[PDB]
Amino acid sequence: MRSSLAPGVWFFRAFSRDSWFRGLILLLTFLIYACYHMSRKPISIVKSRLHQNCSEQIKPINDTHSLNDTMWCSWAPFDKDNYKELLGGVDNAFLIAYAIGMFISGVFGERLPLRYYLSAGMLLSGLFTSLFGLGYFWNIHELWYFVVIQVCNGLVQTTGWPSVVTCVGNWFGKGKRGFIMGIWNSHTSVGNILGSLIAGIWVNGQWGLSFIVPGIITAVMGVITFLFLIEHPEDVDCAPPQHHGCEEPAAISFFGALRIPGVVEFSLCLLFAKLVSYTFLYWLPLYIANVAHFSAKEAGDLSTLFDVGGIIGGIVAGLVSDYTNGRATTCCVMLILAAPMMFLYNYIGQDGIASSIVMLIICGGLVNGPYALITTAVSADLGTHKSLKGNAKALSTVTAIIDGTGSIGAALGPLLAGLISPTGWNNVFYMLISADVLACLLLCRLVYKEILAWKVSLSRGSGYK
Amino acid sequence: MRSSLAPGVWFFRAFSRDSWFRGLILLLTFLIYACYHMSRKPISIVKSRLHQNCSEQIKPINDTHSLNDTMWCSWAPFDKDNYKELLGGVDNAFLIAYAIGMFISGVFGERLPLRYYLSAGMLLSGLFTSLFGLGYFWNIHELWYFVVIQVCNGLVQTTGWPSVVTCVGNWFGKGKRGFIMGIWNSHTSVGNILGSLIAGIWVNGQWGLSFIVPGIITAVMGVITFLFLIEHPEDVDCAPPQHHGCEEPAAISFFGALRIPGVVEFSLCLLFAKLVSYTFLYWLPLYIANVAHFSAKEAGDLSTLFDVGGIIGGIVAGLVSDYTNGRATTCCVMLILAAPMMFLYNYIGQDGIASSIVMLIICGGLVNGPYALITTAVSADLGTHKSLKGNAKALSTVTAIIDGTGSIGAALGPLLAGLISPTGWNNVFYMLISADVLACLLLCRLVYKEILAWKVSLSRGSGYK
Repeated sequence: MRSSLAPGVWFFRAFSRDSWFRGLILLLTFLIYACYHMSRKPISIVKSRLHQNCSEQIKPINDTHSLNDTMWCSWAPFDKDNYKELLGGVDNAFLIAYAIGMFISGVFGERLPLRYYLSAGMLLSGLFTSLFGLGYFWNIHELWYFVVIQVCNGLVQTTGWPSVVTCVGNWFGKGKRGFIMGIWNSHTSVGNILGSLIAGIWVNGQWGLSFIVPGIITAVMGVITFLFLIEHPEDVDCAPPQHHGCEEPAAISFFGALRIPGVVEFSLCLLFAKLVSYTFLYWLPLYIANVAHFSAKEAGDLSTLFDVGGIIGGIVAGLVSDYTNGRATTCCVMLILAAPMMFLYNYIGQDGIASSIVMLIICGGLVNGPYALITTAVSADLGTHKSLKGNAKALSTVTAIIDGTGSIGAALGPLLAGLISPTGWNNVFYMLISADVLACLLLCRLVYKEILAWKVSLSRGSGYK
Repeated sequence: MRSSLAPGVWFFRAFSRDSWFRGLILLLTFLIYACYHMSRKPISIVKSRLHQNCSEQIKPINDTHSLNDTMWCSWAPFDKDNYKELLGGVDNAFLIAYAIGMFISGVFGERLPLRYYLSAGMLLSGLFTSLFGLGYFWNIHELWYFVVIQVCNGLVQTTGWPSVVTCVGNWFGKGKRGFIMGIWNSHTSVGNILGSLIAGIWVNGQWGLSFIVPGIITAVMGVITFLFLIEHPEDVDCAPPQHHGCEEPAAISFFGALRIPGVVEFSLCLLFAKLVSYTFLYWLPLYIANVAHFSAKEAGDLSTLFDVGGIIGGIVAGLVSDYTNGRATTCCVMLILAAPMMFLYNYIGQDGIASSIVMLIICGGLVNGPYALITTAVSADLGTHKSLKGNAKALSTVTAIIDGTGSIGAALGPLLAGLISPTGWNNVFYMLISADVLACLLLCRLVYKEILAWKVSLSRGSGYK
């Protein structure tokens, strides 16, 4: 008898129509690239079952031949003395192929529709992931099966990142990108944790089923993204974005994307800033079990907080980057301050667990912050750059160049972390601080431009345009 | 480069605006009354723990006094020889109060807003449910606590059914109500199964936590329904329903709702048709463990299929009722055919399990079908009846009369099933077939009207209006 509209459908009423289509994509691409990080994780959990030292795990009585020195419990290509080498090659053939084949998935992204391209990539990314664990049921014992599958999976997994940031760059304007994409980047941690939680169920058991369920969830999301993806904001005919400046512009040439004046320096900064976050997280279990002496459990517990620091730092850097209008001055002051604070972690970290939480969150903040900021905000900034003057379309080629040079660092991670490791386990810690000066020195020209632009903005005294 | 709108957002585009608001309510009220059936179930599972015969469950050594004849394991008001009586009174004080207090919740429903009334009912329905299990932690041992809480819970649980069918009767027109509400009525089985699955976790353990979690889920849904409920289709200003015939009409008087020419006969049919579905499902474990000799497990397994038969029969009756335009001729031919088929279950049911599945699904179809059809479709039909001529509003008073007389049958169920039970366990089976002739004879006038109306519709030979 008294209508008085309900507070929920009065709150949901206030949002405009083309402010719902922005909320859909920013959710949908949150689930698409959280399923790419789910299918990469099951080879770093089942690393510890394909060798399986038989000190524990007592023997069911079937064979008593030659005492079975780590060949009873093990999988047959990975059973002898060379298992760190043979399991190194399998994990290395993915990292080489994903970094070489990323540059091609940029120039295929702008020449194909992003719903027929991002949804064939997910089906093949589920298939080649699931064949790895399907090799358990077929009882396959050969190196060149598990190598070739990881090669094809590394070539297929690269259709994901040039398409997702293109979809979330066609919608959102220049207004807030450090805050919204900083909030948004928690999918690369949600995916790692939900991969570590799913693939670890069927390990210590039927390990070939650790690969099939994350391969099937990706192929189901690859058909949900075929049905509900709108790549341009003019397809539903609501509103073009806040990008200032019938037919569609022709895509850029690959040599033209290196001409945009900030790509090949942010690129070489990201190559050297991914290597820091690799070799610190490599050096850390060498520091726990040799100096600190905490446990064997805490080494996998502190690596989670080193990532939680990253999703705090990615939004703090984004807020400062938006409200101050400098994107390479934030990435320099966030990388300068990590070297004295990692020396401080080296000097304080011998103490209890109360000092190993207030340091690792800050370390993940200062190290995984510029990675997120460079890989999304300045990557969707330089794609829609003003020098293209509207008569070009280069948004998937720049975000392929920057991330495919950032993946050369992850590919050169374990090739150098295994080289100087026999000469002393405290010798990678100099590679850390060398790369944290290289990554800072590759931004000095950008920082000089950002400071020089403030003199013609602040000395004018609230001037004209 | 080729837009070609996605099949999902092209399918979701075709549905009109006021065909989404119909889909919301028909979902939202599906979850509101599935949470009323979740909080009724935990006293029929923890019936078997408050006595707990100590033949099994061996003794932890604390006391060796007087051999502890069913007082060691038990809860202290329900430990002596009279436990079927003391646990009968607790389960009977709910059934008396829910059936006496239903008639008042009709005349409070039309005089109050259905969002400030259906959302205080759910908060108090969570509170008085949760106090029952909170009496375990407070260590309460008195009969007149567990009795008075069930009295107040029976008076509070009755705000749910006159409001839900009023909300789904204000939106949907006369076009399809047997099919849509027949699909919709599966909440009274989903709620029973999800109550039986939640409350059975913490039984054989801390039983006072079997009542708190279904009490909290109801109080959370009672604040979701405060935020998202639209009770009139003119509140969002889309479209009034297909109900033929500023201010709102005044509600009807309680003596006026008995003047509508079909209420007090469908009412007395439902009183006698709920008692059949009670005493058959009471007689069935007396038939398993005395004649058929299947197991002690199957007696709780066949009672689920007797309900699955109901949600098949409720949509079959609804389709025949819509496409033939007779609502009391379906309810008579569905109640006539159950008596020879229950004699057939008595004569065939001695055989294996292959004959106890094709009979119990049909029995639940022929018995729980007219219950669903009468309790929703003819109950939302006679509320919007043509004799009110628009200048009245009687939709929650009729659906309170019909269901509050159908609950007198559930209240008189265990008062008569315990009376003639010591005179022979095959004596309730005559009460079955007596009530299945009473429930059929209380519809003969309606069936005569439905047949008589076909002569002035079919002999006209495609006549005028």
